[PDB]
Amino acid sequence: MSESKDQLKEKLKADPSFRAELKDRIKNALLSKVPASVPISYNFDSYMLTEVQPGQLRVLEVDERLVLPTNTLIRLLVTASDVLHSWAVPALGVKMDAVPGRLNQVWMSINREGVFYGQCSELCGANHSFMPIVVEAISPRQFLTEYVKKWIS
Amino acid sequence: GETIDKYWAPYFPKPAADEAKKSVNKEMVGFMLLGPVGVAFMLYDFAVGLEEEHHVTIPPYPWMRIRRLPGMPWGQDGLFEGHPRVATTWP
Amino acid sequence: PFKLPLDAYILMLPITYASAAFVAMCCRVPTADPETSSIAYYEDEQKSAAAAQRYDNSFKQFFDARIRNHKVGVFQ
Amino acid sequence: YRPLGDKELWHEAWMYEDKFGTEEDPIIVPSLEAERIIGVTDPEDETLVVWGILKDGEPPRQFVENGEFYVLKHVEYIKKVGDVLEAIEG
Amino acid sequence: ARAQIERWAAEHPTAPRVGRIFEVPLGYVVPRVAAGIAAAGCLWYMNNTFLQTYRPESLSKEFLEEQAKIGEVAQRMNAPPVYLNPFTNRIPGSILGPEDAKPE
Amino acid sequence: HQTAKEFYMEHIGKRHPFHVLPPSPWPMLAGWGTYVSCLGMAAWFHNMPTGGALMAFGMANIAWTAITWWRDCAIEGDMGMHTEVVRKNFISGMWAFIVSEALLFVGLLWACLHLGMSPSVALQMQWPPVGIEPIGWDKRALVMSAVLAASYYSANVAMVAKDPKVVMGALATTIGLGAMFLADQYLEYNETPFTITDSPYGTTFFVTTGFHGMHVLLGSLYLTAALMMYKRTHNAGAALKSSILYWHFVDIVWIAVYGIIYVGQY
Amino acid sequence: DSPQPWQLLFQDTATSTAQAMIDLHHDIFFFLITVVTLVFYMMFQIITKFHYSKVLKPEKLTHHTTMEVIWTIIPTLIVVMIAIPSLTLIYSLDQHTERPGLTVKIIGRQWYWSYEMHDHLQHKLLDPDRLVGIAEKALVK
Amino acid sequence: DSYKATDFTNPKYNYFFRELTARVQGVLLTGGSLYGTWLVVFGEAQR
Amino acid sequence: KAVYAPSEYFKYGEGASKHFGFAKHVAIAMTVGLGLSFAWKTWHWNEKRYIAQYYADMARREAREDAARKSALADKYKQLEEELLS
Amino acid sequence: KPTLESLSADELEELKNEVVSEVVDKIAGEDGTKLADFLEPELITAPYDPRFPNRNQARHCFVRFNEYYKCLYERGEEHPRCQFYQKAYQSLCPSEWVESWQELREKGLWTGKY
Amino acid sequence: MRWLYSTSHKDIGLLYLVFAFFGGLLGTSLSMLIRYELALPGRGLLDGNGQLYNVIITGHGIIMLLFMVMPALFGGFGNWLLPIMIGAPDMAFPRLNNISFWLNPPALALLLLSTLVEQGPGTGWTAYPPLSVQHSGTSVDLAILSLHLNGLSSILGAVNMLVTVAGLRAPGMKLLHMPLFVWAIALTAVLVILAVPVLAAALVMLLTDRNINTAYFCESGDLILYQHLFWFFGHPEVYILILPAFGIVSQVVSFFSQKPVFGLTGMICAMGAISLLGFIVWAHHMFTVGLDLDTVAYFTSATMIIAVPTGMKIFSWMATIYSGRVWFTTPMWFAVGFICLFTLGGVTGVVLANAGVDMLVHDTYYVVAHFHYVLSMGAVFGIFAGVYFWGNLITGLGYHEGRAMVHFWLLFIGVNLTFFPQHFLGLAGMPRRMFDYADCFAGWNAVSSFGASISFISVIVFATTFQEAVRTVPRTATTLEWVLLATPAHHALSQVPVLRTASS
Amino acid sequence: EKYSHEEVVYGDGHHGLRKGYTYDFEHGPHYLQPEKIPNFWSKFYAGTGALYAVGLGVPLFAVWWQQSKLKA
Ligand code: HEA
Ligand code: HEA
Ligand SMILES: [Cu+2]
Ligand SMILES: [Mg+2]
Repeated sequence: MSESKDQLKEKLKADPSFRAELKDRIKNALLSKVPASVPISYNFDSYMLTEVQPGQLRVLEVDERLVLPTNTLIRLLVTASDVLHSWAVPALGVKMDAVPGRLNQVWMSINREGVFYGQCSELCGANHSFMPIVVEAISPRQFLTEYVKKWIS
Repeated sequence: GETIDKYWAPYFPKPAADEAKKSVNKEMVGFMLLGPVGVAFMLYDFAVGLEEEHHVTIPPYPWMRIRRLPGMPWGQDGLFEGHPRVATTWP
Repeated sequence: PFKLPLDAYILMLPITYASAAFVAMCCRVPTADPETSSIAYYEDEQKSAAAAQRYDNSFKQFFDARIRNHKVGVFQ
Repeated sequence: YRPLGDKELWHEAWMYEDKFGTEEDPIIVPSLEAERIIGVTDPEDETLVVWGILKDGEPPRQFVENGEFYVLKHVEYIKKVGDVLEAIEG
Repeated sequence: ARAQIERWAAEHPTAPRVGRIFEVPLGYVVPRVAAGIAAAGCLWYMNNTFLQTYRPESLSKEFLEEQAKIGEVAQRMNAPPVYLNPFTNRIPGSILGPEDAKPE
Repeated sequence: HQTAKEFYMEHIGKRHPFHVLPPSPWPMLAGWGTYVSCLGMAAWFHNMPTGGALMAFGMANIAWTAITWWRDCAIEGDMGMHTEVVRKNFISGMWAFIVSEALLFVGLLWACLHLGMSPSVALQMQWPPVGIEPIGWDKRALVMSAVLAASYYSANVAMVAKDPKVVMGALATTIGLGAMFLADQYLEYNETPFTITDSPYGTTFFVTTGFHGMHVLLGSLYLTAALMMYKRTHNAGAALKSSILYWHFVDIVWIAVYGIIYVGQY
Repeated sequence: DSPQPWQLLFQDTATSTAQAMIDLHHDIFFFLITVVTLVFYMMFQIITKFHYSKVLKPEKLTHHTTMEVIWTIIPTLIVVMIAIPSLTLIYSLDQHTERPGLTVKIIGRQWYWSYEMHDHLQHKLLDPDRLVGIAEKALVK
Repeated sequence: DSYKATDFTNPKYNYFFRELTARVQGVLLTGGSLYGTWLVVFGEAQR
Repeated sequence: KAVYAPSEYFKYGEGASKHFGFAKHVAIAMTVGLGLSFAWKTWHWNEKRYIAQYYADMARREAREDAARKSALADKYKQLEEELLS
Repeated sequence: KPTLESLSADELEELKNEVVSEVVDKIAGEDGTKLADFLEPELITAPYDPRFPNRNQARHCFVRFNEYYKCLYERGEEHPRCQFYQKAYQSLCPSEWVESWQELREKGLWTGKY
Repeated sequence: MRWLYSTSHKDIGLLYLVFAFFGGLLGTSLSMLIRYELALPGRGLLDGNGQLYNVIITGHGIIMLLFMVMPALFGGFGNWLLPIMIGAPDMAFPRLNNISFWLNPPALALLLLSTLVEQGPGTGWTAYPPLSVQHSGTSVDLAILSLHLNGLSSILGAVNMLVTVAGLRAPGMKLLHMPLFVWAIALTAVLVILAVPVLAAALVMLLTDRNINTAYFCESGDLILYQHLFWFFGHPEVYILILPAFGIVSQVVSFFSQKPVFGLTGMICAMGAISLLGFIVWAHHMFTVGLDLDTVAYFTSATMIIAVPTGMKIFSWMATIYSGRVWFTTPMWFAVGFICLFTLGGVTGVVLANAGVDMLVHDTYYVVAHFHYVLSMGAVFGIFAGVYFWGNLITGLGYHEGRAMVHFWLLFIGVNLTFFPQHFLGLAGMPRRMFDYADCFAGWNAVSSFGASISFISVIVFATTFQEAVRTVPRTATTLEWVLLATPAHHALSQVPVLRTASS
Repeated sequence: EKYSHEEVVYGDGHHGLRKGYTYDFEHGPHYLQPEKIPNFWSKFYAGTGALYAVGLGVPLFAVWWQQSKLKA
């Protein structure tokens, strides 16, 4: 009734095997308090800014950057929809062509935070000069605790 | 009678009658090895031509009947195509 | 025609090396992973993974011990 | 005359003569005109070619150093050696 | 080898043989190449001055002075700002940005 | 004119065995015919009205210019302007043209080998694509291979024969065998259950077999033109030898075409 | 990060791969400087010392087997000395020997880039055995 | 005595093949070239 | 009296290459090229030393925030310890 | 009263569950909104398949997309390996490719068996 | 009638030289619009049109590649100088030589007409799909048909050249006594015959993709296949344009040094090794398209081998000048400049061969600076070296030496100040084929646009160098065109010369 | 005559100055005699100027033509 509860506590005091088993039961019950897995997803476009302000760079500036954590192995799958393009960021040493039908992968590990600028490196038409690339590099804890919460529905 | 060919002919001798017939029969052996049988099967093929039919309609897959530009330079259907297979009104 | 001089055989050693490497690279492509005309090649996961790792490791395994030691430059 | 084996029958020999032209005995070059271009190699180097021009009615002339001497002679026919004189086989 | 040299020197009599490396004197060459360079500079200046249909607002002196106030600093939408190109401008590794420095 | 032959013998013919031509109008006309036919072809691609007629007009002009050029060459052969070394140079030029056509076909079959070996996700990685019923090797294509091998051997007969009747009959047999290779390729092009617009398989099949059929037609016409020069004077010279060389080249090309497309299903 | 005015060499780097590329470039430039210096100095000296005002008549020198073999064999050693680090750099581009932390699907259009992601975020109790022992001593008394 | 009426290389056919064609073709190429240039430069593509 | 070809070349060694000193000039060129190349490589090595010092000082900074993070976590553990013991 | 010397295994198991739950609801919460300081986040992406060693990964995308529907046909709808296949192809395949493949499947233009 | 119906090789070669000069003028005009749009940040004279800028760079690249250097070196100096140099009375096929020339004005006309149709062919000179396929209209078809006609022209010319060298040599003259220009032209013909039909097949596939709705390079095709075929053509193409320059530089340097060429067999073997290696290295243009690392590995290792034969050729030229009696004239300065400045164009090619470094500088101005060193200063200097060398023989006109030196110094200064700053732009990451750039790239762009105007001025000054000639009589030479009168007769070598081997 | 095969083969046996030439290019010592065209240096500079004009003005006309179609 309640002494059997106290007798179970006394058996916790006495038997090390029962103590370890109930410790494992506590561990199993605490894992049932952990929130379940949630999906992080987005789909946004990046356009060049027509008019810049001081502190920004002309031609190279976009409206929506790409946010990537540092010290983390990132898989980048580069592709295209209509013609050929090329994703080039000279700071990161990445330049891979975007081919309609292919899915070219890059493995990349960023050592420091910063802002990295790039442009398209394959002739794609009239506005080949106006498709810039900006990558925003932050710490992994900021990316995992603050940025990904912006994409949770 | 005084052409350039006849003028230079004694300085270009031909490299040396029944040997020609021997060579002709040697090549004619390989000719009749495949000659009459190929012609016979092709004459058989010319009479078994546009008589059989296929009614195997094909669904409009993305790789079938590519129309990046509308139509063809000579019309709607392809050239040499009298019996179009890809299906229209795909149920 | 003429007698090849002593330079041209010192030329012909890396030229023969390059021609042999070109022939080998041409030959080993239809014995690789993505050159399969079926979706049923990948339903056998053991053989597919073994063949693809064999294609990975060849000519790379001669470089792993210097990849691990950052031998990526003439000087250090 | 040099051995006419492996020589084309229309190469007009005098070029295939068995003589070294000296000052007191030059090699007589036949020609259809008053001047003609001929080519002489270096006696010490097969790879080097000197082209010279011989003129009708001139002294013997040497083109390369330590080479043959030459005198041009205007003729109406040049013996097309290979069927002209080895068909004679005199 | 000498006779073709002497023949080419007779068919080209304006080429001098005086015993110097630059056979044509520099008093002839330098003024004319200077005049050609001057004409090229005039064409370049004419292109710069009269052949522009849009001058960017990021090159005006107000933009330039307001940019020189800021320096080589990039903003972030998720973090404090950061100094751009830290190796060539010799920022030490302890300092990441302007605002995170907070000078002593 | 009567001293033109005398001047030629005095200055060119008696001095070297090579052939020096008088001035000719056909290269310029052939070049501007190519200009007109290229304009017509570009207009016919995009369905511009009276564009196909312009392309046909330019092609007809190129054909007429080439026919008159070749008639002039045949006339120059019949008047004994070509020595033996000139005919050897003719065969050398035919060998160079054969090498160029060979690399054209190498580039064409490179596409078949590339596209057939590794199908893409756009095809749902299946070669040949679903719906496409490929043409088999155990049928009319084997009859074509037999007929073209017989044409190879019959053209080989006329190269070595010395009886003129044997040469004429062998050439006529080779030409008639070549015409049966094309009249049956037309039946393949009519019975085939796919189009040049249906998948890269249909694309590569039709383009490569069409280029081969065009070369077969050119070789058959060249063998026909070499026979009529022999039907007149019982001598053809370089016209017989070069046409036989071109025909053997076409035969060798069919081996690669059959063994890559029909057997390898590429 | 971003380019600068009057810049000569590469930009600054944020990965070890790009710094390896730049170091390989500077290692190649080490050999190129010596090659260009030797060519330019020897050309200048040959030009000045063999002008016709210095030379009465030239010398016959068509071949020299030793020097031909020397300038054939020295650049081949330079080629193979360059090639092995470049081959090592090419093969080190795949770095899948870790756990990947992120997928980014970059799509190139006319005329804007498009960025995608679809991952899953899950949480894990940081060092639970200390909390397990805390619960153990909370339940034992 | 070595040419017939059927012969393609008959010298009685030399004027028609080598002189009349060199002017008829020479003006037809011009009249086709100008029309083709106008058709390409000032034409509207329907495909 | 015939037309003689003139002496057109010296033999290699007794003309105007006896005073050239080919090996000396090659040694001078290689010395100058190696000196310039070693100056360039010294500059590159100095830059790499600066990059290594930068990343070392960055790691020295980065160790400090995460020590004070786990110290704060241990302080929260010491609070929750007496939360279940009071 | 049933003591520990007289209780069975199932009643003892229920008592263990009650003893654990009544205190861990105080520690972590009934839902778990108190562990946020002791929780470590981690992002899950599709793993490296050794079957696909090249840089072009469109075949990896296509194979995972087909394996999901094979898992759905064979091992029910909610088997964990089926969600492994789903979260592996969603981590790799661009969404335009995916929606094209479902509209092909809806049209009847899919060459797969299942 | 003389210049429309010609069968002589000397007239057809001169027609090639004039047509190449016209193509150089057109390309120089198209190159000033590029450097005048690129002088300042923002929008220049093109009014912010990017399609027009793409059309301009496409037309400029195609014209300067195919219609300037190729007809000048291969069709120009080759047709004029080959039968004289070997002793042939004519070409082997004299009417084929005329249709070789007469297919070039229709090709240039179609290329210039493509600019005025629709919005033009803005694709680049490589014409990569699906950008070439997406273009509505007719202009891209005209540009590709221009490419077909030019390719057929080059194939027919190579056929004539190869039958001429093989079968019409002078008696007694083997393939050992030909000068190095003949060897260069013969190896160039071999490369043309082997490489151009691959381009013809690739462009036929492009036409069928554009117009016939086929599936060569499309959704269901393979877009890397076009780059494979195109660069398998295109890398032998750049050695086609550079081997006659090697031959010309050998002839010029040998002449004015009073010495034969050092290491003749080594020179021929180096040219042959360059010719053979040019067919197996082609995917060094495709490092960033997503090829497997073994392919990249091989093409990196194989591309660096081409440095050794070129280094032997350069050191052999320097040994040819060594221990001579050298007289520095205007063609001599165009060959010393070739040797000193082609080295700067090849050392950056070594850097571009290494694929790790090429990940940073692909499609930047480092590439542009490299290939304007090897073309504007290797091939153009070779063209201009032979104009001041053989010009009085070919045209009959002399030249003023002072104005030619003025022209040389202007060109030399204007090209070392146009493309030397383009190295620093490419190392800092400025992309190719762009007209609006970032604000920090302004200084080197201004310097490069300053150099282009000096180049244009040197183009203008070249027209003023011609003058009347003085004609003399020849006795002896080392090559067969320097015993002829200037100009030679319509049938030069009235008697076929023979080479007599002495008793030795 | 005038259409014989000998006319096709050996050409037409013309001797001397062709129509408006001042020198025999076919059978004289030089195939190009530039000091014998009357007013040679005037026509030479006229042709050079026309060549420079066309080769430097065709691209500008193409720029003007495309930009005049957008400005409509
Ligand atoms: C033959 C090769 C060649 C030559 C000589 C040149 C010459 C010049 N080029 Fe370039 N260029 C290319 C080949 C060449 N180019 C190619 C292939 C492209 C790429 C196109 C594409 O991307 O699709 C390009 C593109 C290109 C760019 C890159 C633009 C971009 O990325 O968008 C630039 C930028 O500065 C440039 C400028 C110049 C300048 C200022 C010259 C100056 O040298 C000006 C020329 C001056 C000369 C003196 C040369 C003319 C020669 C003669 C007139 C001699 C003729 C004489 C006789 C026949 C007797 N051109
Ligand atoms: C004249 C034509 C010409 C010539 C001769 C060359 C010669 C070379 N080229 Fe280039 N190239 C082009 C024309 C040419 N190229 C063009 C037009 C492009 C751009 C195409 C486009 O996209 O539009 C291009 C681009 C190009 C690329 C592709 C880069 C890219 O587009 O991303 C590469 C990569 O390997 C390359 C390398 C080389 C090499 C190694 C040589 C070698 O042959 C050079 C060899 C010479 C030397 C190396 C110097 C001499 C050697 C010595 C003095 C000995 C010392 C040397 C050592 C010790 C190593 N060049
Ligand atoms: Cu290349
Ligand atoms: Mg590229």
